[PDB]
Amino acid sequence: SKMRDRLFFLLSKYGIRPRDSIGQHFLIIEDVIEKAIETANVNENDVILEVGPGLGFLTDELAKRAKKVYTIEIDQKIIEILKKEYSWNNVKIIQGAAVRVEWPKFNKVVSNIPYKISSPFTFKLLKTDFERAVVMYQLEFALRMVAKPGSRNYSRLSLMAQALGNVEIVMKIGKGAFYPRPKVDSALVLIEPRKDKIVLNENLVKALFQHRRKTVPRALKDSIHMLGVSKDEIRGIINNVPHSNKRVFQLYPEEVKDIEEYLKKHGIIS
Repeated sequence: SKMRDRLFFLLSKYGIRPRDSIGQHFLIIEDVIEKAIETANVNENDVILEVGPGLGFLTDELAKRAKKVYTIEIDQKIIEILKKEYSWNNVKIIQGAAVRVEWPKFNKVVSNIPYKISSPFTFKLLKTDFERAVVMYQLEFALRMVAKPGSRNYSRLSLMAQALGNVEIVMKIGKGAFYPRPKVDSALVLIEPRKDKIVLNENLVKALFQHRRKTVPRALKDSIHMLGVSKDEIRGIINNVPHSNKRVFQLYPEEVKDIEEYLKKHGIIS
């Protein structure tokens, strides 16, 4: 309520509307912010990466707890409002689409991931030096991140989220803690990066996961006529591929790597 007239006061003070994009809903509750920070263990030493600061509500609490905070927004007026309404020594505003701009060093992330970029973002993040990330996706996206191989909703994301990270869903987050109210719930996600990251070939993984319901022969066979490669040059080679029996939505990162070393050896990916 206090943080919510405090949302409206800025919206009216600056003449901006509920939603610029239909993929943006500000977090507007303090102990979700506090619990996001407490989950991250932000200390005086840390260097933070928020995405989409909105009206500075979560940036405030990060800024008063850490050494340094980098924070990205793409709307030039939002920046103007984070600069006028706040008096930070340590916060560093960056203008851009956070998927395209080059990121700083940071040991941690504490963010509310706008949904329009939940998947580009997460991919970039999982391939970075960070000891901890505490991100707020939607409940569906968060569940896709933690889906188990074989299970219906296993995707390119769930694989690389398993290959390269550990993923608590810390708690569900009521649609009530945002404005405008979202149609659906959100979730809080912890991401420590994996000790033994299983490093995979990207072009392979997309190819396999372009049609993830296909068996890995069919998935490999259909992809490479597309590349420009003759099917005749490749009939024999693929047909001794490991786990040719699996469909792609049933693959462990351990099993994609086996396919990697095989195609590379037998001379396809390289």
